[PDB]
Order: sequence, then structure tokens, then C-alpha cells
Amino acid sequence: FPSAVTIKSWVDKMQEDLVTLAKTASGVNQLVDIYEKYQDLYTVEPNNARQLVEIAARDIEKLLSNRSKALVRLALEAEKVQAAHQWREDFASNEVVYYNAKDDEPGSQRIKPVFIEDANFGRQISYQHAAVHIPTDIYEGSTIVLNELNWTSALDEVFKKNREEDPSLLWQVFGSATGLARYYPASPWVKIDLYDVRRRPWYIQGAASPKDMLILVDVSGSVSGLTLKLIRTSVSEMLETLSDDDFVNVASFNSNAQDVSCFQHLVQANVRNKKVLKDAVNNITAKGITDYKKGFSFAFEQLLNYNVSRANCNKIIMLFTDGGEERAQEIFNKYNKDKKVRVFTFSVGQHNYDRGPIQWMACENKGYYYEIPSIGAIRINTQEYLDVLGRPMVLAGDKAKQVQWTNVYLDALELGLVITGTLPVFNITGQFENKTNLKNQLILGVMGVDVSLEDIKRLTPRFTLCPNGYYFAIDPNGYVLLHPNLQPKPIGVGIPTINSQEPVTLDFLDAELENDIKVEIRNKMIDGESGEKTFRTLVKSQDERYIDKGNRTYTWTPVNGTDYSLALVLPTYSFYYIKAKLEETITQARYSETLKPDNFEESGYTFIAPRDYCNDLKISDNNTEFLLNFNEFIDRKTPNNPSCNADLINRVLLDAGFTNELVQNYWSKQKNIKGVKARFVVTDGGITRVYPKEAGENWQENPETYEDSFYKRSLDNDNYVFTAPYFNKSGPGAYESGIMVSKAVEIYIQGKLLKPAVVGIKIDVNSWIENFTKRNSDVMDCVILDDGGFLLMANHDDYTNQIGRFFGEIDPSLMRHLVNISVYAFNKSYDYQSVCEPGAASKQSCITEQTQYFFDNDSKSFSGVLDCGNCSRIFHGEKLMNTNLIFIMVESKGTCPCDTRLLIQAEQTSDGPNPCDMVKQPRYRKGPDVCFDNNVLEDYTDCGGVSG
Amino acid sequence: PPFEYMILATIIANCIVLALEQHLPEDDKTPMSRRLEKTEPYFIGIFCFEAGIKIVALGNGWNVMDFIVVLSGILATAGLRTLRAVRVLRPLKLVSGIPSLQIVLKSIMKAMVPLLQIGLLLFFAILMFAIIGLEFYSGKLHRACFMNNSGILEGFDPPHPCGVQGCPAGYECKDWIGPNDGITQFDNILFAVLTVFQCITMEGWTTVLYNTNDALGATWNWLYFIPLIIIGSFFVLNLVLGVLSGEFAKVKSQVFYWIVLSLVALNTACVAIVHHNQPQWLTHLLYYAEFLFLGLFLLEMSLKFNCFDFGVTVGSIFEVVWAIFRPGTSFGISVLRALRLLRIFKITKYWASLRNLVVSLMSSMKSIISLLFLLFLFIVVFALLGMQLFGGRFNFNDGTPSANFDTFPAAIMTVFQILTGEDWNEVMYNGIRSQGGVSSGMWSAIYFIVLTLFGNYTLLNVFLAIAVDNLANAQFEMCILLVIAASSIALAAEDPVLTNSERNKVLRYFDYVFTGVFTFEMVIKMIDQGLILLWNILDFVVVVGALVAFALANRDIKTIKSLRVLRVLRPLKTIKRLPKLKAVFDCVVTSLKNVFNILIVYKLFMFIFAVIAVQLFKGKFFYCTDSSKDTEKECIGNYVDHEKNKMEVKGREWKRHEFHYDNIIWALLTLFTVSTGEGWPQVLQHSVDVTEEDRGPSRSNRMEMSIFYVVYFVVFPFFFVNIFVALIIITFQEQVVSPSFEYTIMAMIALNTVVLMMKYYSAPCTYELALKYLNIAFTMVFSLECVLKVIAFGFLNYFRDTWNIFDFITVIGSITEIILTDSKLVNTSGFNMSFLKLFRAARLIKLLRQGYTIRILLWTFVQSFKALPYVCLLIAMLFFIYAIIGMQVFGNIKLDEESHINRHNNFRSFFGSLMLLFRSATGEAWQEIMLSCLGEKGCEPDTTAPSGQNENERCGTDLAYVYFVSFIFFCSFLMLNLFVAVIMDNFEYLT
Ligand SMILES: *[C@@H]1O[C@H](CO)[C@@H](O[C@@H]2O[C@H](CO)[C@@H](O[C@@H]3O[C@H](CO)[C@@H](O[C@@H]4O[C@H](CO)[C@@H](O)[C@H](O)[C@H]4NC(C)=O)[C@H](O)[C@H]3NC(C)=O)[C@H](O)[C@H]2NC(C)=O)[C@H](O)[C@H]1NC(C)=O
Ligand SMILES: *[C@@H]1O[C@H](CO)[C@@H](O[C@@H]2O[C@H](CO)[C@@H](O)[C@H](O)[C@H]2NC(C)=O)[C@H](O)[C@H]1NC(C)=O
Ligand SMILES: *[C@@H]1O[C@H](CO)[C@@H](O)[C@H](O)[C@H]1NC(C)=O
Ligand SMILES: [Ca+2]
Ligand SMILES: [Ca+2]
Repeated sequence: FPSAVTIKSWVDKMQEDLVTLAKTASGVNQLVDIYEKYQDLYTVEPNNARQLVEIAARDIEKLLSNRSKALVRLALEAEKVQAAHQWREDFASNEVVYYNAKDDEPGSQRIKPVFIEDANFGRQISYQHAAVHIPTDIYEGSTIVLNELNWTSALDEVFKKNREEDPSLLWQVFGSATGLARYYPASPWVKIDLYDVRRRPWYIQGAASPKDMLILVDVSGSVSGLTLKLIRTSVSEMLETLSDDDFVNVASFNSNAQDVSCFQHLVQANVRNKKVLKDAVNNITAKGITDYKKGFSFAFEQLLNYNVSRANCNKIIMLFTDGGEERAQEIFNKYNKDKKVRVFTFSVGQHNYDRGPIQWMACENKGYYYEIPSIGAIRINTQEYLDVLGRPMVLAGDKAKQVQWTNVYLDALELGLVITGTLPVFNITGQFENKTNLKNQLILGVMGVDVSLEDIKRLTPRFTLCPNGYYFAIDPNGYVLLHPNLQPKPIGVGIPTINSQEPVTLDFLDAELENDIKVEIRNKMIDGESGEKTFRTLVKSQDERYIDKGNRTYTWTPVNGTDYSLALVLPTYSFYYIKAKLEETITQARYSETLKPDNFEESGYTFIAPRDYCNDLKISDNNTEFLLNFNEFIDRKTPNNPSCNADLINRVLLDAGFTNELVQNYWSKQKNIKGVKARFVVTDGGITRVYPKEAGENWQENPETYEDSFYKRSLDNDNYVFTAPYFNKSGPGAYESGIMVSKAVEIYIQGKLLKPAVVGIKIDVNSWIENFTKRNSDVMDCVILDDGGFLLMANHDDYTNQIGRFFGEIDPSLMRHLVNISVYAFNKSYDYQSVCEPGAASKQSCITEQTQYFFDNDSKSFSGVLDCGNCSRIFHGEKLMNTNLIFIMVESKGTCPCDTRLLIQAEQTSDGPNPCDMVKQPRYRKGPDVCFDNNVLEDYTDCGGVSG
Repeated sequence: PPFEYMILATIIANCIVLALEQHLPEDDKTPMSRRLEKTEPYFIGIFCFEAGIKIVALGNGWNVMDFIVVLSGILATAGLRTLRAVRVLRPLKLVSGIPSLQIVLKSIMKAMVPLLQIGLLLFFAILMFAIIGLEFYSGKLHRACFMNNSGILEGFDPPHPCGVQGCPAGYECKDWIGPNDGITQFDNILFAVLTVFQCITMEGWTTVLYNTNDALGATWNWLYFIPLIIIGSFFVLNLVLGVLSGEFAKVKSQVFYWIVLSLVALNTACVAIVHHNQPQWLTHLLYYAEFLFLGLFLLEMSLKFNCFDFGVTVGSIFEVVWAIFRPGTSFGISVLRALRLLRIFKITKYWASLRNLVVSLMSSMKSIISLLFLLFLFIVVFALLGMQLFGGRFNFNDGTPSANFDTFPAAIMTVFQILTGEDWNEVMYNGIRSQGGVSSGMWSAIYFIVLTLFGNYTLLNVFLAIAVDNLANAQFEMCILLVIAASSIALAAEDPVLTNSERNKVLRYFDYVFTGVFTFEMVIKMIDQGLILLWNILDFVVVVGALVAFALANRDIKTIKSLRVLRVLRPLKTIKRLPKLKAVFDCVVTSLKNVFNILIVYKLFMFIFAVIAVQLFKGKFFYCTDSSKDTEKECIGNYVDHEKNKMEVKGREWKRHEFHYDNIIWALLTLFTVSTGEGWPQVLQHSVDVTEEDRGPSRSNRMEMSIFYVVYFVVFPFFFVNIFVALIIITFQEQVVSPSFEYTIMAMIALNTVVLMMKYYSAPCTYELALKYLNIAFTMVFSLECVLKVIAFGFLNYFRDTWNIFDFITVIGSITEIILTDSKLVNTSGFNMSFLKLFRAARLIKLLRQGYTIRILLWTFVQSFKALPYVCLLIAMLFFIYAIIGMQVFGNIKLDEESHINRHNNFRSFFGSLMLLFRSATGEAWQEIMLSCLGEKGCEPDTTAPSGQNENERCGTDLAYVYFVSFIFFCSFLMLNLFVAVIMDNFEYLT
């Protein structure tokens, strides 16, 4: 066992050699010197967070105001047009001209469109008319659908006018209560098509106010068999119509009422709770004798809790039975004397039991009655209660016409992540004389307009601030409207066992690492208020492998038009940015000349950032043709740039000049260094240059600077940063690339810290291991680790083969002890949007538990002895100065015959967190403050059986 | 005293209570059933009290039953197998309540002594085919090809076993549970006996034949199944009716009358013209005519089958008045006035004949009122037992079946259906499935076996009671004959599909020379007889049709084919040539003449029932493809189909059920199909669900419509059918040595049979070794016995007895099988010897008759085929003729699944056509076969005779109705004549 001082001296020698080599090869000091020596082709400008947040909030509010204006115009015109209709009973003489989608008949005539190709849509569209989608179960040519088509044909003019007013307008759709959807511009529909406009979340949110549904399921013996599975499917389909603003619970009763799940009260009815309720319902059995009084008393007690967070809105009881004679008049005369709770009853299955009492209790408590005799009726009869729930809304009048915005969901027509505005349309026929009031209690339909998340991302520029800074907007429910960790994939839940409906609702606390300060900020943002807070937090890198500590400043404000709240995350060293001031063409030409691929041997392989410089420049995701297009455009287009923003262009040309002069002045002096395999510089302009042109084909990094993990890691850290290579031959570079190092360039213009670029080298593994030897020693092994416990090399030459592997996956005992003595800290998270291989009982999406390791204390020397059982494991640990490396030496594991469970830090599939106790302490949220129920003028004299 | 009538009233009330409660699955009870359970002690209170009164003064088997009932009842309330001896058996004590039913029950139980002995033969004949099929079909029905490639399941809705055939479309087959959920297979002796018994009643035997058909090959399975239907059921059914008869044997103006007879001939025509979608003016005309006829009938009643014409005429006024205040359904009673068509015979003579017929009919009808009530009590008891056994257990994941035991009307309907013997195997499968499945629910087949055995014991005693009463109301030729047989043979070797092939090429010229010979016989007979100075007209029309076909042979695709059908009459001319066949035809014709009078009243009653059913149902049998729509206006477009767990998009169609009551003719056809007995549960299910005139059906909307079918089944098949056989019989009366060795050989062969009936699938290997060694030991013992017999009796004189010859034949065959079974290098998998197992499975054929089982039989003991079995040649000719007609007409229909004309059942080949005809004669889905052989059907492709047309013309005719109806009518009539001929054979023996 070597002495501590000798090991310290050895580590000092190694770290001095590494630091000196990196400093003299990467040439950071030269870059700083040149940046501070020019100081004339650019100016430093502030990045005041408050003004930026205010401007972005105003832009978002203006966009949503345009959308609201379009919605209001469409709804008013539709109401006026429908008010004047004749309801013709025959259409053979007067055919209806309309375009029916998903087509490749008497009563109507089709239309053949041109279907040009147009941008902002990934499909073929036509601006001459509007398409119509009629679901499979609904037959076109009947009186209802023909009348709907005839009176809705007048909306094409308004669709066209809205398009002309705002050319950057996506789908505008009118969802009829009949079942058909008319959307503009016309485009063909996407096996068996089960789409229905009355089940889409925007229609559900515009049809009625949030509710407090409580489902009662009769699980007596008489429901065993086909009617049991019919009831289960009906309950699942009914749950599928509930959003995150509604609160639901499921109960069952057979001579005794109980909850089918672990919840015991109303829950938030989000994706996790809905899945738990579905799984609980799909595992019930039928046995016993029905007792309506007990079940109804239990339901009424659960609807009168108020201890927990609720919607304080529509309270409805869904009774799923088959039939019976008990009426339970005393129960209804006891709890809802004033009839504040609607009761909906369903008769499920083929049977001959008495439906009398069921209908009576359905339409005595302001409810409705439905029949589900087969699987076909499940989908249609589980969505019709929103007609009943919407009567107070339509009776309210102009007060119940407010644009509402849905959660972020994937578009049904393959357009990406979108949100939808919503406005209900009321039947106003006969209101001139105010005499009908009989069929005017139902909405005609719901108007909607789509807003793509790319439109919102376009209003929050990010290239004027450092890659570590970003924007994010939040919901009153806490979900993120936009965030760097939001992806166009459905959020997973449970485990994917095999034997575009749900929205993408990702909470703010799940998008990034949670904290008490994070919770306080989220709570202050949800209710709506301005503020600003700077603190010290730990941030996870882009790759799910590293955690770094940095100072952040959170500035937030509410957007005034809607209930959203927008925040801007901005670290230190980022309040000031580089703005290039130059207008002479000679300098621009002499800076852009060093970008052609043929001029790369004497300047190094140059990458470009696929940024949006202007419309005429296409992004190809090739970077071999994008660079050619870019420099051909810059050599062809006039310098005045009539339609090409000059800030990005000037920045990229200035940074190209700086990088080229650095390569020519310094790197060309040393053509080859025995210890360095590649030299690279990555800058804020958006260009990465690798001195060894040859090294180019080994550069498996994203061309965009803002999406480089090592760039952000080096920005956060002050000293050098080592990046561990991948494992299990994830590509080329295990031995032909080397260990990557980086160092951020710090700049002082007038005493102001600036970090415009990073530089680094790819240290050759062979040279470093040879210097380390100065080998296959079976007595002891000495290893070097980074922030994350990833191996760089060892002394056994067998750990060297498994390069870039977690230290716990090979030597779990030492890793576990290091975690135990608090030299490494680890934090675990959940990735709700991750693709998972299917299990037993294509690929699905499921929750994944992610873990990362990082340095815990600031101490440098760590020595101890591991007790693995009837053996001694003496070791020492020293951390190298001015880097993120730690050198630990341990004795060979073969001497002590012990082996513990291996410690794995990888994409571990899981199913948690458990939501049974999550609902006991739910996250803070604010519900809508507008409700529409309990109107005296409501009719509710129509049951579901008298009509039959 | 009146103390007995109070007990009778209490029993009636308890029966009513038991008829009220219903059974719900999984320990569920209706609120009404709680009230019924409340009055349990009150009903048993006096049943225990009456025991004390009858025990203090008395200190018979009916008092034992009452004591058992009350003892089981008192122990039932202390807490459940004990709650069946007090509930389902309690209505039976009504019999002990009154002496009349006690005497009636003793009349039917005293005729079972000759019936139990002969029923032992049926069990012993069932044991034969159970053993034979166990050695050939054991474990060979466990591979059905699914090959989903996505869900490793599915396939065909009727699973298709592989065996050694191979599924045509592809696929491959893993382990399969079995044909009917693993219930209908020859695994062991108990399974084989049940399968043989359930196919000896002609229920699902075709499915069993087809399941083994595509697993072993279509070469020898018919040799196992056809005799099982002939020597198993045809003989036994004949035998039981033969032995049951063994005990049986030993105003005033004529002008006014004519006017009122012609007037009632228009009332029937007014109700026989009612049909769906009739013109509105016709509706108004009939509305006026009904009132006019009712008023006229009432007026002539005031002025004046007098009693039958009294209630029927009066009933119309009540029916019209009662329905007037409730617009809706109209049962109809006015057509019952048509019974006066019987009192018209005096004008056309045979009036006395109709008087004798009607007198016998009413006399016989009453003679069964007490036995019918006794019949209904057993039905009630069995329905209650089924409710206690299968009540609330048919709730399967696919939906509860229509024939369940949940409610008393449903249980009554199911018991009645099983008694009629139609689709009882399906209900037995459902009961076995409900009681646990094949693993643990096979004990519930006893209920259906016992009930089925009483269904035959039901008609047997009712038929016996009719006959007893009916007596009281009785006071170069060889060459020309051979050229016919050659032509008949040449008629069967054709391909209906390949119209132009080598066989037809060489057969056209054969037909030409046959027509030449026939016209030579023509020309030679026009000089001897001098034309005219009978079936010779039939011969003349056949020959002129052949000449015409030849004349316009040289348009010719459909018009000429109808002429070629006339040559199927060539076997008919054999009747005249054979004097022995002429006598049988003469007897058949005279039997038809003798019974024709009853056919007239049968047709009149059928017409009345059809007219009633037309108004009762009419246009209510329409339906839409998806259950959501209830009318033709809404049943349009496309809908999503969730059937069979597979989602698919189908179009909505407003269809009509295949058998309905839209017209009088359609109602007559449906009623005839019901009378045959096939498909009648489906008709009842369709009829119960009717709602309105032009609306879709709703399940179990009106269960009172089953009264119509109950009355129809009580009247027509149960009474009129056996009146024919009874009245035909009425017009029929006037025309070595050592005791130890003999005991050991008889007892040793008993062990061999027992050893024979223990082979079963998936047996342990040591079990198979023990079985093989036992077989070898028995074979060696038999060889030693045979060699001893030969030594002690002489080799040449050993074969002097038929029994000894048969025994020696098996022993040599047994040795040959034993030696070749093991073998070695001569395995010869191609030369798979199996027919020698017949000797091993026929050792019991000699083991039987320890006493005189054959003598116990009547038709078998006495001369069976003395001379009357000559009628069997007439049935074979009918089968041949109809097979030829079917090949010529329906032989080109394209085969497809989801239809009853497919690879298993079709008209393509002569033997396939004969198999189809036999299946229809026994009766499985002959109405479905007739439906499949209808017009505008697919056509099998004609590779020969190239042409530019693909569709051309649609094969399949609309003459399937008359074809099938006439075929089954003739088959039933010839079967009746065969039964009466067997009565001829044994007339001397029974006397
Ligand atoms: C907005 O509200 C207005 C009214 O406030 C509503 O307009 C009304 O539309 C209905 C048709 O849906 C018209 O009904 C007329 O009167 C009866 C009732 O439907 C029809 O007669 C038959 O009625 C039976 C049932 O009673 C029905 O089964 C049958 O199909 C009907 N038709 C037959 C037998 O031919 C009339 O036929 C029908 N009139 C016509 C011309 O068909 C009301 O008269 C309308 N009310 C007014 C004031 O005009 C309108 O539909 C609502 N908007 C939407 C989108 O639904
Ligand atoms: C509803 O349908 C009717 C009939 O098809 C439309 O009325 C006709 O519209 C055309 C076009 O303007 C006129 O030329 C005719 O004079 C109208 N009346 C007829 C044909 O009787 C009506 O426009 C349709 N409603 C809407 C909103 O488009
Ligand atoms: C739409 O919004 C933009 C800002 O996003 C605003 O400048 C403009 O006035 C609005 N209206 C139209 C018609 O562009
Ligand atoms: Ca119940
Ligand atoms: Ca049958």
C-alpha cells in the first residue's frame, strides 16, 4: 500500500500533465487573447430578463387574441346562418354540393379538388373549399346530415376570410352535434376509422363545464356474464371522456358499497388515475344481492366530502345496472332534496328485467336514461350525457361564450403538437320572437382553431442567449405548454405488456429536476403573478448521464389574455451577449470565403448550425448539402438581405472569421501532436471546426451548438470537463476517437464575464494509457473516474476494453462503498416519454427511472477499507485538481472471494411512482373559476325512455 | 271427508309458487323470490301435520314418497343437495292425491315389461359401436389448424381437424381440446357410449361423421356410421313399436244447406288471401267482408258440427269486439269456422267414411286427456329439476342461450324441445359447460339422457293408447331388362361440372345406342298392340323426350338440359318388368288410397294453422343486420361489426328471416318444416321476438307466442302422424360337453370384453403393456380352446356349425393380427393392417345371447326379411332417382363455407349426392340444404369447354322447394310402408 503523500504527488503529476497538454493544444488562451484584441467587429448588449419575458408574453397574447377573434367571427356567423333555415325534407331535386373526405350517391354531389402542396402542412391541401368528415356509423344522405351539410356550407366564406386575414392559420374546424366535422382547408382524411368529433377533447371541453363524476357499478350476481364485460367496457369508454379538469371515482355495490381501487375519494382524473381506475374496474367479479340504498348513500357521501381538492361543479352519478324493482325513493328524498346532483342510469346487456325504477330515478333527478345492449352502442351512448350537462351553459347565453384552450395533444391530421381554441355554438332559431325554448337547450356544435407549438416557439427566440437559458410556459394545472424536455411523443404510464387519443400532459416538476424552490416557483406561477428568483440548483445534462450544479435566475410573468404563465430561465454569464455591428461587404466576403468544403484542408472540417436564417434556405438534416446551400446563398443573395434576418448571419460570419484565424495562426503551427488526436472548437455562432479534417468523419455530434451536451457541461463548469465515450459499440470512436475534453472560453470586455465558445481536444487513449503505465498488475488496479462514475481506464488492461462504462457495472462493491461514504451523490428521476420494449404477460411508451451520479463534497482525499466479508479491501482516493476527474486505487478483487449485486446506471424501465398515496398529497393546482349548472329555466322533462 | 280437497288445493298452490320464482346467477335473488321463501314453513307445516294424522291410524309407495318429501323439507330449514327432494318432487304427489291418475299411471307402467327387455338390446347394440369406434377413433381428433401468425389462434368457426388430411388453405394444427369443446369424441368407453347414443337419435351424427371424415379419410367412416343409423335406430324404433303392439293385440232443406255451404267457402277464401304488403283497397274490402260475414253468421244462428259451428261463429263476435277497444295484435278465431269443410262430404259421397274418421278422431282424442295431464306433470317435474340444476348457470361470456332454465317458462320450453328431440345435444353441451366443462361437468349428461329416453317412452305409450281405442271405433326379357340396368348405371357415372370431358365423350354414344334400343322396342310394339285398342304412356313419353333431345341437340345451354332430366325415369320401367316389385308398388298405392281420407283433414287443419300463423306474425319477421336499427328507413349505410371479437366495416341490410309467415304458402312451408322437426327451435326464437308489423325484433318481447307451437306440436305430430300408422294397422288385420369347460369359456370371454373396453387416450405406458399382454394371453387361450375342439371333434366336422365356424375364423384372424402387430422389418407403413381388429371387437358378437337376447326381440327373432323386406328395393330406387336428379340440377353449384353446400355436403358426385340424401332423410338441416340449393348461386368453374363468358348463367334452381319437400314426403311414406310390411312379416309370430 503506497503512502498517501506519494499517491498525492503522482496524482499531481498526472493532473499537471493533462491540464498543460489540454491548455497548450486546445488553445483557449489564444482564443481569449484574439477575442479581447478585436473588440471592434461586435458590441455587447444586455439581455434584461424582465423585458424579454414581457415581450414574449405580449406576443403570445396577441397570437391567442387573433385566434379568439377568428373563433368569435366563425361562431357568430354560424349562429346567424343556422337561425335562418328551412329544414327541407327532400334533397333529390336540390342536391348538396360538398367534398367528403376519405373517398377514393343520391342526395348529394361530390367535389374533385386540385390538392396542391402547401407549406406549414405536411400533407396536400386545397384552399377552394372545406372538407367534411362523416363517421362510419353515421350514414350521409339522411335528413339530419343533409340539412347539416346544407346549412354549414355557408362557413366556407368565413373560413377563407379568416385565412386571408391571418395567412399563418392552421386547421379551423366546426364539430357538429350531428357527428360530422367540417374543417378548412380541405384535405383527405388519414384500417377501420374510429374517429368521432364528439369524443375529441376540445369538443368535450367546449360542450360542457368541468364535472365531479362518480360512477356506481352494480356487481351483483345477476350482472355476471356478457353484461359484466359490457359494463366494464362502458366504464372504460366513459372514463375516456374525462379531462384533467374533471374529478372522478369508481364505486361498486352488492349488498355493500366499496371503492374498486385504492383512492377512496375523488381524484384528479389525469392519465395515471384513469389508468389505475381502468385496471381496477377490469378486475371485478359479480356476486351477491343488489342493494341500491347502500350504494346510493355511499355515492352521495363521497360527493359531499370537500376535504379534498375538487371541481366544485357538476356533480353527476353514473349508475351502471341491468334492472330491478327497488326505487330507493327515501335515499333521493334524503340527500338531494333540492336536486343538486344529476343521476344518469344505464341499462347494460340483453335482459328482460324491469327498467321502470331505473328510468324513474334517471329522470327524476335532472338526469337521463341510456341503454347499452351490445358493444356497438358503447361508443355512442357513453358520450351523450354532455347534451344534458350543457343545458345551463346554453341557457346562460352570451356569458357562456369564452375561448378555452386544451392541453398539448398530438394532432389527429398528423401536424405535430398543437393546442386548440374552443367556442360553443348555440341553436338560436326562434329567438327573434322568443317562443320555442324547446330544442334551443342543445348546442349546435363546437368551433375550434389549431395553434401549433412551433408558432409559439417562433415567438420566443433563443439564439440571443446562452444554450443553458430557455423559456417555458405553464398551465393552471402545472403542465408545460413549451419546454426543452417536451417531445412529440405520448407520455407513458405503467408497463408495456402485450399478450393520438390521450394528450401530452407533462408537469413542470417532471420536465426537470424537482426542488423546494422549484415547487415554490411553480405555485407562484400557477395562480398568476410576476416575480424573480435567483438561486443555486443542480441541472441534468442533455444526455441522461451527468448532473451539474449551476446558478439560475427565474423570471416569470402571466400572459394577460389567458391563464398561461411564461417564465424565462437564464443563468449567470448570460445577461450580456455578443451582437456584431458591421455593414461593409468586403469583411463579410473575407469571412465567408473560409466556408466552402473544398477549402477545408488548410482550415479544418467545418460544420454549420441548421438555424432558420430565412425562408428561402431549406433545412435538410444532412449538413453536407446544407452548408453548400448556405454558402452558395451567401455568395448569391445580395448583402442587403431584404428577407433574411441579418443578426444570425452576422454572428455566424464573425464567428467563422474568429475560428478561421485561430486555426491559421495557432493550430497550423503544430500540425500533429503525439498525444492529441483531434482539436475542435464550438462557438455560439453555430460552427464546429475540427483541425484534423480527417477526424471529421468521427465527429458524431449534433451540428447545432445549442444541442451539444458537452457545450452546456463546459459552460456550467469552471474547470476542464471530461466526457466519457459510449459503450457496447454504439458507433465508431471507442479507440479511434479518444477521451474528449473541453474548456469554456471566458471573456472580459469591460469587466463583464462572457462565454462565447468552448475549445477542447480528443486525447488519444493509447498515449494517455502509456503515460499512466509509466500494467496488467494482478495485485492492484488504479482507475480514473469522472463526474458520474464512468470509467476512463484502469491498470488491468481488461477494464480498458470496456471503455466508458459505469464503474458499478464492473466493480459494484467499490462503487457502493464510494456512494456510502458520501463521495458520490445520486438523484433519480422519471422519464415519462421514453420508448420501451414490450414485455410478456412494435414498441410502446412507458415510464423509465433515470439515475445520475455526481460529486457530493468538496473534499479531495478519500481513504478507507472496504469490508466485503472475511477480507480486507484497502483503498485510497484522490481527485485531480482543476478538472472533473477522480483517481482511486484499490486492491485486486480476486484476493477476496466476494461478489455483490452489480450497480447499473442506465435507462431502467419501471412503473412508479405509486399513485395511491400520490393523491393523498396532490400537487397544488387552480381550477376554472366559471361554472354553469343549476338553472331554473332548464326543462329536464325528457327522460331517456319516454322518447323510446 | 273434504280434508283431502284442502290438501289438493295446498298442493296446487305450492306448485303455483314453485312456478313463480326464478334463479339468478352467483347467489343473487330477486325481491319477489324473498316473499316466496317467506312462506316455506306454512306449506310444510300441514305437510308435516298430515303425516301425523295418517300415522296415528295407519301405523304403499306414495306415503313413502310424501314422508321422504316432508323429512327432507324439515331438515332443509335447519341450515344444499337436500333442497331438491322436497321441491321438484312435490308436484308428483298430486298423483297420489287422486285415484284416477293413480290408475292411469298403472296403465302405462304395466306396458313397460316387454319394453324394458327390448331396451336392453339397444344398450347392448350401443355397446358394440362404442367398442368398435373406440379402437378406431381414439385420440385422433385433437389437431385443429389455427395458424393466426398474429394471435396464434382463430381459424374456422367450425374447427377443421387435420388428422392425416391436411388443411387446404395452409395453416398448421397444434393440440385441440376437441370437437364440441372436447365432449364429442371417442376417448374412453364412457365418452364413446355417449357419442354413439347421441348419434343413434339422429342428432348431430353428420357433424360427428364429418369430424372423423377429414381426420382419417372419406373411405370407411360411412361403413361405421350408416349401419349405426340403420341397424341402430331404424331397427330399434321399429322393434319398440312392434313389441308395444304385442301386448295391445292379445233449415232442413238441401238448397239452404248448399247455399250455406257455398257461403262458408268464401269466408275461408277471404282469410286465405291476407298477406303482407297487400293493397289498401284489399284491406278495406276485407274489413267490410269480415263484418258482413259475421253479421250474416249471427243472423243465420238466430234463424237456426253444430256445436263446433256454434262457438266459432259466436267467438268471432267476441274477438272482433275485444280487439276493437285495443288496436294492435289480432290472434284470429274466425278461421275456426272452416271446420264445416268436413260436413261437405255428403254431396261428394264418402260421407260415412268421414263420419267414421271423425268419430275415431274424437274418441281417440279424449282417450288421452288423463294421460296428457299425467304427461304434463312429468314435464313440470323435469322442468323444476332442470331449474334446480342449471338455473342461473347459462350466463356465459358470449350471452345466455335462448334454451335456458332461468325462468319457469324457459325451462318448460327447453324440456319440451328436448322431448321433441331436436337439438337436445346442444342443450346437453350447454349443461355440461355450465356444470364445469368436460373436466368435471360430465355428470349432467345423465339428466338429458334420462329425459331423452322418456321422450320416446312418451310417444310410445300415447301411440299405444290411440290404437287400443281405435279398435273400439272399428265397429328375350333378360336382355331388355339388363339394358335398363346398364343405362341406369351409365346415368350415375357423370360429372355435372365438366360438361365436355372424356367420360361424357364416351357416354354420349352409349346413351345414343340406349335410345336406339329403346326406340327399337318402341317400333316392335306398335304392330302387336296396334297403338290403342298405365305406365306404357310413361315409357312413350320417355322415348319421345329422348328423341326430341336428340332432334334439337344437332339455346343448348339451359333449354336442352330440362329435356335431359326425363331420362332419369329409366329405373322406373323396371317396376313393370319385375312382378315382385309390381306387388310392392301396388301395396304402396293401395296403402296411400286407404289413408288418403285422413290426409284431407290433416291438410285442412294445416291450412287453418297456417292462416292463424299468417295473421299472428305476417311481416314481423323482418330484421336489420345491426341490432341498433329498428326499421328499414334507418337500416341504411355502413356500420362497424364487432362480431367474433374482430372489428370490421359492413353495410346495413334490411333482410328477412329465411322461414316466415308473409303468405299462406310461406306459412305452409314453414309449418311443414316445423312438423318435420328440424329448425323449429330457431323458428320459435324468431317468433317470440316479434314486436310490430314493420319493426325490428327485440329479444323475448312476447313469450306467449310459444303457446302456438305447443298446440301445434301436441296436435299435428303427436296425434295425427300416429293416426296414420294406427289406422293402416286397423285396415291391416284383414289380408367339450363338460360343464366346467363350457362355463369357463363363457366366463373367460366376459373378461376379454371387459379388457376390450378399457383402452383410452393418454394412458400410461405400463397400462398399454398390460393391455397388450392380456390380449396376447386371451388369444393364446382361444387358440388352445380351438385346437382342443379340433382334436376332440375332427377337423372336417369342426366347421359343421355356423357359430363354430365364426369362432374359428376369429381365432385364426386373432393369431394373424397378434403376429403382424409386433412384426419387425415388415412394418409397411403404407400397408397399415387394421381390419383384423374387427375380429377382436367381434368376440363379443359371440359372447352375447347367453340366454336368448335375439328371441327377446320380435322383428329380429321372427323372420325379418321373409318377403316384406322387398320394399327396401323400392326405397333404394327412390334414392337413386333423386340422387341423379340432384346431380343433374344442383351439381354445378360452387362450393363455399358458411353454407350447407360445401366440400362435406354437395351434389358433385353420385356418392356425395347419396350421402346428402341420406342426411336429409334422417334429417339434419335439410331446410338449410334446400335454402343453399336455390337460384342465383355461384357456379363451379368449367375448365373444359373454353368460352369467353365467366358468369354466363347462375347455377342453382328455384325448384329446390318441390324437390326436397317431395323427397322427404316420399321417404316418410315409404318408411311407414316398410314398418307395416315388417308387421306383415311378424303377424304369425305375435299371434
Ligand atoms: C335548432 O332548433 C330548431 C327548433 O328550435 C330545430 O328545428 C326543428 O327541426 C325539427 C326536425 O328535426 C322540425 O320537426 C318537424 O316536426 C315533426 C317533428 O320532427 C316532424 O314530423 C315527424 O315527427 C316524428 C316524431 O314526432 C319524426 O319521427 C318524423 O321523422 C317527422 N317527419 C315525418 C313523419 O315526415 C316534421 O316532419 C318536422 N318538419 C319537417 C319539415 O321535417 C321542427 O319543426 C323544427 N322547428 C322549427 C321551429 O323549425 C333545428 O333542427 C335545430 N337545429 C339543429 C341543427 O338540429
Ligand atoms: C340550402 O339548400 C337550398 C336548396 O338547395 C339553397 O337554396 C338555393 O340556393 C341557390 C344558391 O344561392 C339559389 O340559387 C336558389 O334559388 C336557392 N333556392 C332553391 C334552390 O330553392 C340554400 O342556399 C341552402 N342553404 C345554404 C345555407 O347554403
Ligand atoms: C395577429 O397577431 C400579430 C402578432 O402576433 C399582430 O401583429 C397582428 O396585428 C394580428 N392580426 C393580424 C391580422 O395579423
Ligand atoms: Ca341484481
Ligand atoms: Ca335435428
